[PDB]
Amino acid sequence: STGSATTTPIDSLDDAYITPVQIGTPAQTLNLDFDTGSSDLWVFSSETTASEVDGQTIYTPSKSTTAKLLSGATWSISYGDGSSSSGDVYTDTVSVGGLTVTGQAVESAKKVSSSFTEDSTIDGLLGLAFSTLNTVSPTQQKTFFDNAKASLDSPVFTADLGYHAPGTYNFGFIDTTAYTGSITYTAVSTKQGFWEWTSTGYAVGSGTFKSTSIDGIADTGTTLLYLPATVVSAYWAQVSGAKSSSSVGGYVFPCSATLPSFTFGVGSARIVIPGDYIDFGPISTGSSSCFGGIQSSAGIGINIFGDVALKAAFVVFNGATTPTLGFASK
Repeated sequence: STGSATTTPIDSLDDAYITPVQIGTPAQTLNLDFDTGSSDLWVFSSETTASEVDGQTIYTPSKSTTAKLLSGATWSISYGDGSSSSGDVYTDTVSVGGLTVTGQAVESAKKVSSSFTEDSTIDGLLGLAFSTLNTVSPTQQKTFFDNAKASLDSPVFTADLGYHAPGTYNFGFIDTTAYTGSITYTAVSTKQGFWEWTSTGYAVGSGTFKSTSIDGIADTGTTLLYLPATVVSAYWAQVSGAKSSSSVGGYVFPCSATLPSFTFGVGSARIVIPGDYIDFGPISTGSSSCFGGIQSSAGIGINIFGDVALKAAFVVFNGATTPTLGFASK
């Protein structure tokens, strides 16, 4: 089997991407944030505290003939941005782009933090990291990908995120028309439960490539590119007037600037992030200070190849017995 679904930016900045997901019978379609950095499929629901729902579409398990309470199971998750959610668990039928999993754990939110309430466009998350990170207790549950894997034509999914435009998540096949040149594959460590890999270096603009190992995670659920302070300083040093602002929470730059590109290495291959992808706009409405899309990972504890980086590539998440990651230009 295979599946193919379009993923759409939630706003003009590409702050996140939503993908429609069918849950239950008859189908209830929710727009979920596909997150390769976590491993829970959770939704706003009829059980979510009413004051914490503000415009989201909810899953109502009592209206699904295939929903079953997973007795005794609870979940609770906290994300790198400080947001969180928790609740109980149903199993139900879940389909993405024509690919159907029966008995998928659908984690129903009883509580969500303010960041989730305040974002009307995201109805929940669909985790695509390794199932070892799944938070369901006392019996850990499998991700949608893990459940689908054996049935897929090939045990892979691909992320093709757009810049200010829709893109695609495919399951079970590699669309050879979706990228240019060749896909370069690179080793993955699953020891922390992430799609963790080592970039071979970077360049800023038309500058020379610096060969240096940068361990990090491919994370579709993180907006920005978080890299070591040395790397980030070298980037922003090429933008007149750019500075790290403790008050704003990162590097800012004059909105009048033209940003240089940023290149990262995948083996001997190179992925080029155009400068415009690094512009996240005014820090506040009407400001001439703009927020940068490359930020320091110092104090996160890990480097994160988030959407800023991934949307410059066609990315293969290869879930073979020994997982790997592939990157192509597009």
